[PDB]
Amino acid sequence: ELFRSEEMTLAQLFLQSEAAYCCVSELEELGKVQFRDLNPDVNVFQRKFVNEVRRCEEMDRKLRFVEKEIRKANIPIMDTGENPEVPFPRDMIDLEANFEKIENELKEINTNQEALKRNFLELTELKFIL
Amino acid sequence: NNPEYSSFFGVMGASSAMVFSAMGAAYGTAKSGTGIAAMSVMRPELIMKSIIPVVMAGIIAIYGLVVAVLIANSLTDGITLYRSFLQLGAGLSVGLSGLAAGFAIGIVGDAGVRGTAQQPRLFVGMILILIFAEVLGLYGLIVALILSTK
Amino acid sequence: LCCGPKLAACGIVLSAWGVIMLIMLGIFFNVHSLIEDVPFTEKDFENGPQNIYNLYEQVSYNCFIAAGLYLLLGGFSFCQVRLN
Amino acid sequence: YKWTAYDAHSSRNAPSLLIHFINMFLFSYPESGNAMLYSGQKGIQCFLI
Amino acid sequence: VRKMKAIYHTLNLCNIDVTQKCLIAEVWCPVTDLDSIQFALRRGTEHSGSTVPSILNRMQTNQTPPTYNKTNKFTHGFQNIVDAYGIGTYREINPAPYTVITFPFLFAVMFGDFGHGILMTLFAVWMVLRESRILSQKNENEMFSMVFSGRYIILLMGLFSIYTGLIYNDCFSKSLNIFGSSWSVRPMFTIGNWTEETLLGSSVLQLNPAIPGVFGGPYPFGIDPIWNIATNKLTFLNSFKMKMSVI
Amino acid sequence: AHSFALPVIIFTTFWGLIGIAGPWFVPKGPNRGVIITMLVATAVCCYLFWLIAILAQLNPLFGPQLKNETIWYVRFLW
Amino acid sequence: TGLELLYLGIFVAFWACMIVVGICYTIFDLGFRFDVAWFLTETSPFMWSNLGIGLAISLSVVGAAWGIYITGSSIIGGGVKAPRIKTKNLVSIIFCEAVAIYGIIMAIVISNMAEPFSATDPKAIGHRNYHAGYSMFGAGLTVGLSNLFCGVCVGIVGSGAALADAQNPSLFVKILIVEIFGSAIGLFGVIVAILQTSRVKMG
Repeated sequence: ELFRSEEMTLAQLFLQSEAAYCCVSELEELGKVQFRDLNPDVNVFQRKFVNEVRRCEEMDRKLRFVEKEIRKANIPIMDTGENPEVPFPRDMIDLEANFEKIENELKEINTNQEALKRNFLELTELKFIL
Repeated sequence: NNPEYSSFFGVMGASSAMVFSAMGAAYGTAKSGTGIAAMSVMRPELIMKSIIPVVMAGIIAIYGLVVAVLIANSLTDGITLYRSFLQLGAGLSVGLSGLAAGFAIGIVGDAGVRGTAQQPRLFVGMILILIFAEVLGLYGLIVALILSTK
Repeated sequence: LCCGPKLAACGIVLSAWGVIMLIMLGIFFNVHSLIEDVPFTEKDFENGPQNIYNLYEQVSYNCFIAAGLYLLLGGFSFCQVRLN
Repeated sequence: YKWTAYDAHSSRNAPSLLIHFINMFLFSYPESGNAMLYSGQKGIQCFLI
Repeated sequence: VRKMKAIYHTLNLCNIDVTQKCLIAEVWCPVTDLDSIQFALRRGTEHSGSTVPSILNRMQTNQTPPTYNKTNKFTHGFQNIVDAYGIGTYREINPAPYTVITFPFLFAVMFGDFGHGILMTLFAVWMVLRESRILSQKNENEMFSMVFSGRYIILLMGLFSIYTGLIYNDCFSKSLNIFGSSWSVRPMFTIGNWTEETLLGSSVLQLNPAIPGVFGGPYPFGIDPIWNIATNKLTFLNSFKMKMSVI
Repeated sequence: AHSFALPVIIFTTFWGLIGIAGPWFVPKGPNRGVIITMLVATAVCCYLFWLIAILAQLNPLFGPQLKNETIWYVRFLW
Repeated sequence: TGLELLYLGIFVAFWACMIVVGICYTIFDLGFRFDVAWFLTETSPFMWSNLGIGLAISLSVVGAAWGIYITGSSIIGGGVKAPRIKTKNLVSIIFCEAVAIYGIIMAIVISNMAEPFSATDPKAIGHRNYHAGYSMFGAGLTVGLSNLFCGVCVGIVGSGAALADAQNPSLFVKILIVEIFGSAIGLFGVIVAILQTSRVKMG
């Protein structure tokens, strides 16, 4: 008895896109299924998942932006868990926007803070000037 | 009863074993450092990996140190000449062998560093080719060792 | 002195190596008072087996002195890494 | 075999496995001048090659 | 979100049906996994409100598959050094189960040093003792990560290096005296017409003869320690190791 | 003084039993195949390595060439 | 070309002086003062033997080593776009080590024949020792140089193999035949070195 590689089947599965959404969620966390590309001649625009990926990329960048500013501030945030729950509602888009608002707010505040900082210094000079 | 000059050949063996090996290892080191400096600017994360050719060259230098010391500790005044030529052969054998090894190390490493940065899949091949050169250098050491008892 | 906790830790390991190895060396000579036969003998070695016993005792003494220095070094490095 | 067959009693001109191995491949079977490891070795040497 | 993206990426890697807004996807999986997946599929579809049966049809036709080798915390490192050379043929004999022992053994022969074999294990143990601290931390130093990942390989390599060093009886060039060194009987050496040879000995070594009628007997385990201090170890022991390597 | 027959019996039995019977006395976990491979591969490589070392030194053609100080020492050591 | 100019100037002066000295010895009707037999007999056979041994091993590894980096650079460069190369084209390097091995084996087998003479005055001493000495010198030189040039050949050929395979995977196997000839050339040198020392004795 020698150790040999495991079988990988040629099976195909067929089901609704909603069931597919859930299944992909389940199979990805399971980690035991290797998928084949069914349309080698089709680009992301052609797959029609580009809207979902774009949304993902944008919110990803925004979160990273905020995270970078957060890291600059040396915050303790342990990032301890809850990650394993992994839900993916379509409402994530709205969640994304709420987080987008934070980015905008934070950028606005820093912009304003710098502006106010500049004003403070000028008035500080005035204090001395008088 | 000892042919004069008999000790002269022996002493040269110990020296050559060290000098030629240092030349090889230095050549390989110089070549690698050039490629490393050029590569590391764009991919500094590879700086640690890029040292391997240099460590291998350093092994060549040790190869030479081993023979040079083994011969040096084997020198006497009343050398019977026969023994002296064995020591000279041992020195020259490892010297040229290490020298050639070091050149292969240097030349391959230089290309390997650039190739790996562009294509990390080449990392293993880089080590392999250098590994064969190190094995060739070892032969040079072993034959120098064999002669010491003949 | 701080010296860096990374280097204090290295000193502790070397100090432990020193004390362990040096004491072992003295013991081996003390028991086989031996194959190594490296006590720093004289060239004018006479037919006196007692000279081998005596030199072996000297090796043990010298080895334990070296260990004592490693005990001092390890002690100092210990406090450095603990305080760092 | 060499380790278990011959003692120091034959250390002088003791059979050399390197030379017998080379002579094996070359079908070189001198009648005398070199001690063999065992009687009939020449026949085996030729057979195997 | 990263997982979300991962999911959408996977979902792009499919074919979209025309008859129903359904996708068909192909996976390569062993039966063990296929049974687990069917159960997983029921779980997945149950989370979705539609509970679509989601039929997976086995394909009788076989397509050249990737090579799947199950590894664990210890054997993964050995599989990687195999994979570094190449990915084996499907249903090829996996060399890794034999590498686990074969490679440490070949090292131990190349590194047959009792003293360093211990130090080598201690290095590996240090890494293992921090296993929980190293894993749950950041490790930007790739060379440290690599040796850490190979920490169980290194430990084993040391284990065999001790074994071979012990038989060679070399611990930093130190022999291992088991009180079994009976190669020769020095008292009989002097009796054999060697009277006060230690006087001339001041300028000579003198090699101990074989079969004088008073010498003989193997060392109980490994090479007789006496060769560790001989001037001709370089023929006795070198020859043995030569023959050993060939064998 | 020692004979060769006894060392061989002691260590041959040790490694032989491990490589032959060992597999019978193994945990039943997922690593059983690895442990059995270990037991057998270890016994074979270790036995052969040792066996050569002890066998090769039988019927020696020559003894060691020792320095004078050691030669004298042995008189009163062994 | 500063170094080439130096090498040439030394080469020309070296031989030009030999010509002048040789012809002068003739012109002035010297009693065969430059006696080749004298040089060959006073020169200890021990040097000739140990020189040939060092050459046999040293030249052979130089060849291998030369070829290795010839094919190494080509493989590493091309492999950036064709990483498959390392899977098969490493055999070119195996051939290069194999050329070194040919010489290495002979270097050891020859050196195993080296013995002392306990000789002094060459007059009627070591008649056979001179033959064996010169023969060992030749055999060592024979295999050394033969492996040296083989290693260079194999490197050059292996380079083409790597460059070819990068563009067409079907070419690898056919090209292998050329490197095999290269190896055979080195084996031919081995055969002669074996014969040259087949009937020698030292001491």
